[PDB]
Amino acid sequence: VRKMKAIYHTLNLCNIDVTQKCLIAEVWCPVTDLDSIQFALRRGTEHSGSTVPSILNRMQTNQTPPTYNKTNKFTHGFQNIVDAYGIGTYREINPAPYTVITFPFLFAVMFGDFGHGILMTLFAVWMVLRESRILSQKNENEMFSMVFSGRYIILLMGLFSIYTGLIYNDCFSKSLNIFGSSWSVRPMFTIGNWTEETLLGSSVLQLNPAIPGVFGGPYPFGIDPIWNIATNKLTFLNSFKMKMSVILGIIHMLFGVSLSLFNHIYFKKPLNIYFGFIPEIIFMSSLFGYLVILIFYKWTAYDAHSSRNAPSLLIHFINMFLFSYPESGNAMLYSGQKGIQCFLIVVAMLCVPWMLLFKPLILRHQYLRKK
Amino acid sequence: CGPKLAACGIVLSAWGVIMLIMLGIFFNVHSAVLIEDVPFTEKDFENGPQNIYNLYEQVSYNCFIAAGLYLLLGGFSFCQVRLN
Amino acid sequence: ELFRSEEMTLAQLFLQSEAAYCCVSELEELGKVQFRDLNPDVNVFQRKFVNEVRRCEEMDRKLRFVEKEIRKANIPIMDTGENPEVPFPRDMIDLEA
Amino acid sequence: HSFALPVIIFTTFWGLIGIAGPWFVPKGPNRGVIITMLVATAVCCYLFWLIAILAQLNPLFGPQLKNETIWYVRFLW
Amino acid sequence: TGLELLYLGIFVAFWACMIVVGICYTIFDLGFRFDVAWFLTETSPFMWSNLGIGLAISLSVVGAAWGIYITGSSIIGGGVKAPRIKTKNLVSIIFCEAVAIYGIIMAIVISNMAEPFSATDPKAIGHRNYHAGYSMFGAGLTVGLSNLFCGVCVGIVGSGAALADAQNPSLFVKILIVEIFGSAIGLFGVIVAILQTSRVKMG
Amino acid sequence: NNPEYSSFFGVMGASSAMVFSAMGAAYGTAKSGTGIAAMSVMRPELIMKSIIPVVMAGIIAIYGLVVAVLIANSLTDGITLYRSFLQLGAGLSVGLSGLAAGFAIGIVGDAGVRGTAQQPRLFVGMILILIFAEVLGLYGLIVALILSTK
Amino acid sequence: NNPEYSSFFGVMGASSAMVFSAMGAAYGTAKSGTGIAAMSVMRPELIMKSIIPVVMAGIIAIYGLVVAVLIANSLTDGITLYRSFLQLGAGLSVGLSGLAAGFAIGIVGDAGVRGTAQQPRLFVGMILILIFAEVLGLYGLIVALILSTK
Amino acid sequence: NNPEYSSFFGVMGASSAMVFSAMGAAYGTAKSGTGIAAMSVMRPELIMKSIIPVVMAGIIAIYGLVVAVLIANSLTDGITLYRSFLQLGAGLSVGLSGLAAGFAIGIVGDAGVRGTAQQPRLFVGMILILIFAEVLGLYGLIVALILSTK
Repeated sequence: VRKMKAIYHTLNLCNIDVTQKCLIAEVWCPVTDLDSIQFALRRGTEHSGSTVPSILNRMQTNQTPPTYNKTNKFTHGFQNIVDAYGIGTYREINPAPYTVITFPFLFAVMFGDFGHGILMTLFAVWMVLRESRILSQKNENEMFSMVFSGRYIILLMGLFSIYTGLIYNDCFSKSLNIFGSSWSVRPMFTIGNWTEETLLGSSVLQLNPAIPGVFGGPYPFGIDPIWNIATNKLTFLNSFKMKMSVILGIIHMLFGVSLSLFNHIYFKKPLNIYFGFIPEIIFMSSLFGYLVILIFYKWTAYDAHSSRNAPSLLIHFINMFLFSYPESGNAMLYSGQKGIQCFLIVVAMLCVPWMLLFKPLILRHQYLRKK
Repeated sequence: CGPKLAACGIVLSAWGVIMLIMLGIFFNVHSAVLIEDVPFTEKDFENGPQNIYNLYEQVSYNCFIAAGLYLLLGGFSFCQVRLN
Repeated sequence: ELFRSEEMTLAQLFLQSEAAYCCVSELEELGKVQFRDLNPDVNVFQRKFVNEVRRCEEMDRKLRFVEKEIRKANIPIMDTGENPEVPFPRDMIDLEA
Repeated sequence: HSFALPVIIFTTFWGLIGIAGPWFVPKGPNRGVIITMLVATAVCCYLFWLIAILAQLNPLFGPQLKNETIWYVRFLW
Repeated sequence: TGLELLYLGIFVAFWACMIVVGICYTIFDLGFRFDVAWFLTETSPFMWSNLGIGLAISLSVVGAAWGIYITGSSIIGGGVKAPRIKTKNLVSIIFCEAVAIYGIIMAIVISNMAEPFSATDPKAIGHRNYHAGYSMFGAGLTVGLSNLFCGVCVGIVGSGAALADAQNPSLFVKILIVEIFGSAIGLFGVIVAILQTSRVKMG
Repeated sequence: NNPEYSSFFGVMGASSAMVFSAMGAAYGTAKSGTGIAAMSVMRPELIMKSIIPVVMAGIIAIYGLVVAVLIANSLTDGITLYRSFLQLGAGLSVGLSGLAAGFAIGIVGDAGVRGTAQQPRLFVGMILILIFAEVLGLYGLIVALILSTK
Repeated sequence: NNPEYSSFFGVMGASSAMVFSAMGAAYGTAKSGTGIAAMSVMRPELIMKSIIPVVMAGIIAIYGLVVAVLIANSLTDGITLYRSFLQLGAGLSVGLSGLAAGFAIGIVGDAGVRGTAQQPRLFVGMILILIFAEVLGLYGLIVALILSTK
Repeated sequence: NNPEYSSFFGVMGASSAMVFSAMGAAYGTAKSGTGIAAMSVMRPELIMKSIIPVVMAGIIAIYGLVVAVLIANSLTDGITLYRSFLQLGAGLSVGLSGLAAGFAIGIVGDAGVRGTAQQPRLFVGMILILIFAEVLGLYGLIVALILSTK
């Protein structure tokens, strides 16, 4: 009955004009499966007293077709969360395959706890292991339906959250004792110099300035365990997570404009590359490159024995963007930096008229010529 | 009981044991990060580390005992989940 | 390739009426095609197969009725196996009977 | 000794994953997805760890410690 | 509307000044002004006492006034269609009068504990005298405001009983329990006010 | 020497530049965002054109950001009280002007969106009305830039 | 040397950063949570999708937390008063801007959700308008980072 | 060394932790408990499920109590004026964040429960939105724990 109802309802979408003997019908198929439907048509005739194979013609005077993507267990949820904001244009670059990694990655970068990474992993593992059982069960518990329908995406992000949580060296503000340390034992402070501070410590708080000889040397693992127990830890941890998140953001935006080029190539659009992508990537890159470059330069050019009177990163970036450095206060980092600051901003400002107006103008001339 | 309580006891058993044994290890290796969890006193700074090391053993035992209650909860719940 | 939206194909076809039911069913068994709506005027009495669908609508109500009686009686519905569609020949009338 | 060796280890590990991984992927509809998975994982995970170690190099200040911890760091390490 | 926007207008303008003044006397280094120690010494103990006494009566009477008119205006209204109302429901008024009685009991006590000093310097006035002044204030303020609330409550629930009794004669006897719990509030406002007064002496 | 409280009027400058501009951009966004949502049912196609008041409300918060940043860049413990009053004046000048521009963008946006759905011709007008609101944030900025650099 | 009251303004920095941000996020969650509840009645499908404003309003609490923690962990007895005024400026610059953003998210979330009940195409427009609301917390964070580290 | 008046601010912290969280939890219980009563007439089954807003309103008063006890145990007859301000900060930062959370729990609870009575599918969304409300108390508690222990 249900199949039959559906069959006749689909037949009701067909047309029969007053003279018409056969049924005229039209379909969208995957180009790869044009043969598969023609086989199904021939078989449909062969399951009948008919001899007519009901073969198609490929259409050319076409409106934009509906958009399809094939999916499976490890990919379906990722396509769904992409589709949920909007359905890609026909032939358009698909966010979903890049999203299969990057959504879990961004999640784990935010959700940076090693133990929660384990618990998330265990939760999703128990859904995947019980999958063949669970597929037979009730769906009326909508929470259970959702988390089970997310099981693959949830597992991936849980696993990456172990990875990020491990590099942050934190579950529940507890370290893992797997790493060594760059932290210095009390005997290293007792070297005549600073030995008094090891006695003051019996009564008052003290700060290690990370000075040479006293410091346990540059660190080769992820986050040093010591910052879990340290009272000032949030300053250090913030400098990392702030600067890191900024860098990752620039990178992801630079990937998105790079995807724009490849999408405009597949659609064969010279105007969108020339007036869009080129001035846009130059605008973005000139602004963003200096920031990331200077973040890396601070991490190499300054250290404990140069820490007092070291310049602010953020201040130099702002004074670049606003031309507003008063020749004074914080020290300049490298030779000719003022020239670079001026140049990169001016180069980005020169991109704007191409994006804003020159495309509309050449389009107006093209439409006036195409007559 | 019912299956809901047994499923809770299974998950709690697993996570409770996994975490509490890791703590029992981290206490037995006398790791420096763990100090804030130890119930030390002003007298525990007298003589040397022997007093604090005894507390690391006592606190490690608290976690092994608690993990034992989660193992007992496990065995009970793995029966109840089948019985209900 | 899945890095972008798949290449589709719009097609037009000359479906022989005696094959039509069978072809539609096979295409729905395949589940790899979308039909266009070629009847903007479609409605309960404008649809070309009023009776055929209306029979299905009523047979579904008859199924629901006998099923409700069976479920009230708690007689076990067997729910065994999986099945093809009815023939295109008029055997739906014997089923309706 | 230098931090550059640990860097080159992680760089090489992800570089193999992002190149040789793809060059061992089978043939089938999932191929482009799996290649993208391998590549995008290597790229972002390399960068995430790389930025974390680069920020850990050349510490400008050390830990502040509680009175009790300043005693226990005589013995517990 | 109008007077609520005037009370709010004054209230916001006042606190907008007080935020600014409190910031100013902090940041300009003027914590040698804003001398609350000066305010609490040079303001005479007799002022704190007599505001306390005056509020101990008057706020109790304000609470008993709302007590009376909230129950009373319902007694009258029900009484038209149910004449039985006009006797039994009067007990709710008696408890509103009792809230005023609690005022006057407490305020006569506090009044009949005040006496003149014969001195005018905070050192010579001394802690006993200040503590009498502030205690008689807080006690008189506590009975006054506690009776203010208690009397409004017993009013409200006395209209409670009256409008219910107007529709069913039996209800009043059971509803009367809430008036007792209402009335206890004014009595708590006496017990504590006695304790707040109980140790003072001026001289 | 300069009084140690002198920085207070500077940081209140930076705060007022930000806060009152965000209040203006919030009101301009809240009213216009109500207008868009209530319009969407009758003219779903107008959502993407109708964001313009919302964008202009967002711009007012950027004016406050710019001045709050310029003020912040100019602060120091030793700041002469004169410069800190300039920074307060700049802060209030952009901040409350952006509040005013944001109030206008809110009212114009809500009326402008709901009108446009019944009659598309209004659009050409309401963008110019919205320009004559948003320019108040620009004047507040211009004064604040002058003041914060005297 | 440094004035005894100085850390009071730094504390009000940390407190304001959390308090006014929690008021902003509370308003955002209250108004949008009301809109979700009213919309759900004839829309079982949209209930999960509609949480967008509610969770986004939560961000303002976190920007408030970020500044509040960043200030709070930077306090000391010796604080130079100038650093305390920077910390007040920061704590208001986020805190009240988060109040502004929370207002916008509350009003927009309510209206956007109801409009999406009437017309499912609005879901994209709602996200976009909520971004122009939410960024007011973010600009308040930026200024408060700059001030709290000047 | 330290002013005798110094403990006054730290006492207002301990007080305000409890006072403003009690107000928050009271309003959260009052508003949502009005909704539960109104609902229960139509849906007697949903009473036990609908308590959760009230439970979270109770939890906001617990965050108040936590800081109020933590401060009241920390106070002493000669407390350094710095720590007294840090305690005032902790008290307000949990207390008024608790108030904000209580407002959100109140509004969301009432709307959520009535909406659930008309649509049982709302219950899932209501719990999630209530956690996004109740966590504002917890963010206030975080900052208050930091300030009171700094």
